[PDB]
Amino acid sequence: GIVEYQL
Amino acid sequence: EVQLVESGGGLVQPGGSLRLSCAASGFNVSSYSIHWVRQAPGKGLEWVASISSYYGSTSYADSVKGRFTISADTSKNTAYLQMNSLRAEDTAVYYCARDRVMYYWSFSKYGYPYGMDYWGQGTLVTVFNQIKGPSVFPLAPSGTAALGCLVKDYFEPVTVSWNSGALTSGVHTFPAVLQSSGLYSLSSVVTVPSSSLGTQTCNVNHKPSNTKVDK
Amino acid sequence: NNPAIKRIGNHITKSPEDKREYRGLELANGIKVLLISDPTTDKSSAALDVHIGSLSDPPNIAGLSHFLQHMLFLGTKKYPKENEYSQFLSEHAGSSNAFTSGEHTNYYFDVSHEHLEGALDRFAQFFLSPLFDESAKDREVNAVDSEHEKNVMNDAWRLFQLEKATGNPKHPFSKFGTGNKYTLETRPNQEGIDVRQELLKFHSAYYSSNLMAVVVLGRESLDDLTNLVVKLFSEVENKNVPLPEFPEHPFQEEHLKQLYKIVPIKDIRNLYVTFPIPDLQKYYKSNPGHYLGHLIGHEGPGSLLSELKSKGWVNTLVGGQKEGARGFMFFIINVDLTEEGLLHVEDIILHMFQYIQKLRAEGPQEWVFQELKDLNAVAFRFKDKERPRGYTSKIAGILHYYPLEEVLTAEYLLEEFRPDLIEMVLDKLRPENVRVAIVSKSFEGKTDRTEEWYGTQYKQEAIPDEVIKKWQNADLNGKFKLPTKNEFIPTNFEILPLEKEATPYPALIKDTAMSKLWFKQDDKFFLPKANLNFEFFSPFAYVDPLHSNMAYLYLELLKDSLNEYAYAAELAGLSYDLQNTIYGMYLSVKGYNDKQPILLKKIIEKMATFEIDEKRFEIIKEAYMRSLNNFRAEQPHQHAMYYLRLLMTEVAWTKDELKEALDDVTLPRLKAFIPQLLSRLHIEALLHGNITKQAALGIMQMVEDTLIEHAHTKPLLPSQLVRYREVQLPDRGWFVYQQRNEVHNNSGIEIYYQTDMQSTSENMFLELFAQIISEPAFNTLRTKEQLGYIVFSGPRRANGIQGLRFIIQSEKPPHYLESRVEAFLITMEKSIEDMTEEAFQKHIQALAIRRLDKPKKLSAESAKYWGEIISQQYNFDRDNTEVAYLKTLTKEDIIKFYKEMLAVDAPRRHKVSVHVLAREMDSNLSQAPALPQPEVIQNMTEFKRGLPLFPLVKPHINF
Amino acid sequence: MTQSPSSLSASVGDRVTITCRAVSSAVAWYQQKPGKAPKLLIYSSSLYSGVPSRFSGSRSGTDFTLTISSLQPEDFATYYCQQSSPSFLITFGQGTKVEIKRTVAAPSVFIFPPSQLKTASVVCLLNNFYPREAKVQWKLQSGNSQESVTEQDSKDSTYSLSSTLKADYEKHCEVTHQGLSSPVTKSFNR
Ligand SMILES: [Zn+2]
Repeated sequence: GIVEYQL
Repeated sequence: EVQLVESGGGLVQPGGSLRLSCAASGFNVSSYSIHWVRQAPGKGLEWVASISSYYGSTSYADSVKGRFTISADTSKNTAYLQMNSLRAEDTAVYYCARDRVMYYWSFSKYGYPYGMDYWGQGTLVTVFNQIKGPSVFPLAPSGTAALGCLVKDYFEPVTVSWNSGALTSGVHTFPAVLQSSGLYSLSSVVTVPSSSLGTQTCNVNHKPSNTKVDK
Repeated sequence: NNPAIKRIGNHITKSPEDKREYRGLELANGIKVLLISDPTTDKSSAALDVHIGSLSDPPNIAGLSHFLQHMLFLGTKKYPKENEYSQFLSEHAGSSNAFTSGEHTNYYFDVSHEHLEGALDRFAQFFLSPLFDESAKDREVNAVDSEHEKNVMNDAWRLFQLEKATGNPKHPFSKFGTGNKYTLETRPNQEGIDVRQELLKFHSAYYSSNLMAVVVLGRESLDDLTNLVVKLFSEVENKNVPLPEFPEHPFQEEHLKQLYKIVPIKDIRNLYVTFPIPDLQKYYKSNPGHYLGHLIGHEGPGSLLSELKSKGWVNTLVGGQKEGARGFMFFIINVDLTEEGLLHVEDIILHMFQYIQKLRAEGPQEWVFQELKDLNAVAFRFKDKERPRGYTSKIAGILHYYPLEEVLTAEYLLEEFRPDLIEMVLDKLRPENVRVAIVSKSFEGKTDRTEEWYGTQYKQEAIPDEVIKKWQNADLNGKFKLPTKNEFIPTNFEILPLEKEATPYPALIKDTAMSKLWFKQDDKFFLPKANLNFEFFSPFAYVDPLHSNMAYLYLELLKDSLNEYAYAAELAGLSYDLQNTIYGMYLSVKGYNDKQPILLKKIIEKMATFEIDEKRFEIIKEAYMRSLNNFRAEQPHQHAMYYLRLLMTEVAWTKDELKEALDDVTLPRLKAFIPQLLSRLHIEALLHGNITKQAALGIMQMVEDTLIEHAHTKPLLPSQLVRYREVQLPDRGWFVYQQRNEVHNNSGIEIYYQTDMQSTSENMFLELFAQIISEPAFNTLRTKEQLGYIVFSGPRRANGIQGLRFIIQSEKPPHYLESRVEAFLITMEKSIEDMTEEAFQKHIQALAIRRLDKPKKLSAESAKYWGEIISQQYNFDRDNTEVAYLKTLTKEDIIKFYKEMLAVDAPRRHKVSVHVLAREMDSNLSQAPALPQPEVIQNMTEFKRGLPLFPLVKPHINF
Repeated sequence: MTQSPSSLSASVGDRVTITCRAVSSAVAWYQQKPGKAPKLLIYSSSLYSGVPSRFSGSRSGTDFTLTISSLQPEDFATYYCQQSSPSFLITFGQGTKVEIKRTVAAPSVFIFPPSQLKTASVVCLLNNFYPREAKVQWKLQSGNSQESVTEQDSKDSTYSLSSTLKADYEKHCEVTHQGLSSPVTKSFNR
């Protein structure tokens, strides 16, 4: 396949 | 809206230099590639130069490599065409055009003919050895009779009308043909009837030598 | 017209199925705004995104932007009370959340549609004038410290920060984004930095209206939303701050062709290949990065993975572009490593470059781009209705990168095929730019370096330019071929007319000894999609730890084989997930209803006829071995939730018992298990969406005839359909199970206050009480006392029984966390007796609004029905019945419930606690009550034997 | 590179097909009216915006074809094919001029004698005829003279020819055209 409180 | 304006078109001669400028309006030269396409008198299209201001690579045609130089000024939105050593072949109409798409990768191994959606109206360059005034000899008519003028030996577009342009029926002003004398020569005939031998009363015009002949 | 409005964009392009209305505009102070009007929405929502991230932190105060995010919530000068914002939303069925990336700081919230303005007003003050109170500063700094603390042993964060650390140290990309107690408090106290004015200065310097984007979604009309935004946001000052761009790449020449070997926390094996590429953001419409990724990261026949996996070096692969920031991006190819794969790393990378050259030899393909463009068009056209809260946040972030008229369509549709740009990106994917990173615990004791922030063990080498040109001279592999045409691409988007005898809730259309088919034709969304849910029941799935392991491996091996085939289907908007439960197997198929019967059969008859590749079998098993072992490195608060579920369930096998019996799992024993499992089954299904009644009956009857043929499946006895019960705790009792997380330096605790069996009376008793203590729990335990970043409160439901649970991750011992919760519970009861009847009623309506909120997506509605099916209560009209009962409750109904069920000296208090100790642990406030002496659970098996087992909840419908 | 035919003549409403020939595997098409800048028609099969749907972009093997389904009076111009290649290069074709087809007409032929010169110049006029092809020889020798032809008249869509022409003069014009019965001649010699 391909790529996809704080981050 | 998008528009391209050429400038710097004038009369010049081998050994001399000339620089055409392409004012870009409605977009940035920074993104699109700018092209220079010239058209010789009477003949088809010849691609001369092309510059990609983004990827910074230029491309010239084999017909002219050492004599022309392309350049792009980013913030003033202008592409130039430096022409410093000119032949007689260079006498043509020079258009500037852009890519329809943005950031065309110049180093492409394949060729992708995206169109050139916007062209300028082009500036005319003319390369000359002499500017002479047209010698004008007449012609004699013997139901309709063909009268006219002969514009021999002028040098490049000559303007011919008939009676202040009040006569516009039959005014077949022929295209100029370069004689092997290095000179241009055309003839402008117009058909009238064989009942106008009365008569109701040709004006040659060539401003490069201030010539306004009425024979 | 309006001086406060700079411009108003034209028609915002939307899907023809989208019945919401959109208006885009730009304010005088430069704020880009999108207004969404949806008259059906129960929960109005809004969001603001600032184009400033952690890349703009001061070089000394790392993660100042992150810290500022936390601080904006804790008060503004117009609304000075510290928890005014959080309290208001909680009292009006709303929530709130935020995050801080490298370039963005995104704030968002939802709320009852009637109170959109009241919340938006308080939300708008975040940018006008924040208090930045110091007492709040010195408290919330521990929340940031605790938030970073739970990530120190996370293998993801350790690698994420390591990549940043192995670049140019002065490039902003190498900064520490999160921040901790050291960077925020300790150091600024040493060097003497007034952290508060450093906050105030950052707000006025970067939080300018220039770099802001607002999205507001409400029931109000487009014109009224316009007035509301220009009233609260047109005042936001404009500093005209230039958008921070970072043109020069963090990975320049000296960072290229470098090899990294890293020691992880878990027993994992990964290979991380990376390439530096320019910011491909402006080419988003041809999207060359997504194109090259789609082919590289492909999983179909002839793909890079299909070869790298079929020789046992890797099981999963991820390719494509990685966003860095404005000015630079990455192109990555990450893979899972096997035991054999770790030894042949450089040959893996070779096959990668062999595939890259294959794309170079054949060049760009328009047919590939076209079907991508086509599928995206269909995907966008029939896009599921997004939940208001998440919708406004997503858009507000991309409201910067795109024109107003494109924001909805910008990242879906593709217009002009640009192969020339595809060449450029592919040109950058060459061996002289590669950055390799190997993650394995076979590197422990073989490292020099240590990443400062996480303590990551690694070392930097130089890839022998020996090895570099072998990659440069990659011969074209014959097994690598471009994808064939996608046959799973849907063509029939026809919406079948609503049947005459259709039903509002699922109906039992088939009831045999083997099947129990629930069916409901879709009446609310009308998209060409269907939700197929199957549960296969068999007592031989979980009768012992051995059969449990084999059921897992069986389904894991089945999914592994179907992967190549089912990949083209997933791209075509048709996916499936198959996993084992404690009662058997669970099969779910979702997506376009066109070619669902095609995929469903290729699942079932492949399932009934499995032919195990033993090469794969011992790879999957070996992965399962490390999977069970890697639970030791999970979060302490997760270990707490894991143990409680083990305690209160009649039958449940532990991780240790499983991996103990895993060595007893051989291939012949496994293939003697599959027909044994499929020999006798019970299938209960829910088919929901664009299908008729006979369509659903045909789907089910087709599934049986396949199992009956290839597995000779016969029906189970009704006697054998038993489900596990929950351990019944004794009155006035307290049990404590204690363990220790060996990896994380934080503690964890869960406190289960078991109340009673699930019923309309008891549920709304619990749900209302949890609703009232909902905000104060977070405010008292985290905002004020700062026990930990993770503080959770709410109902627990398992095996038909319920109760109130608290979950806290901290660095304090769990026994202190115990006292502070009990001290908080006395604080709550006193807050109930003293709150007004209108305050109490304000809470009732909130809970009612939260539970009457209609599903937006098809699968969202299917989830609730399936939730009533697997729980076997079948209360399809549950929400209406219990909300109606909820509004009849009064203060003393709740008080009496507390004194009986939850009070520290309640007659029917049933309490059980899980204490997960930190890696290194032994053994102003309200005053905690004296607690009874806790019975310590030493053995779980003997624990369960001593207590009764609860009844099973009676089904709402008699069969 | 090489583009055929060089010139084409059909009435309005007809179906015109112009073929370009080939390395890259695509081509563009431009329309240019006499004197003014070239307009883009087709790039890549797909046509440019504003360009009528009567224009078609086709490709059969190594040859690309521009096709006007129903020819219009405003479509009478010269069409160039343009190929973009490697090394950032651009090549055009010599072009194909599409002219108006009409009934064959006979040329009104006159002749004129050489104030005067002072260098011999005599003119042979061929006025208002169709088609353009004609043959003019003099009372004759090799490459003594250039011959000039006009473009189609704006009213009757006809042409006009003037075959130009002091060592033999003062010492002493048959036109073989299709539209005439047999080679006619206006003859005056002194
Ligand atoms: Zn945070």
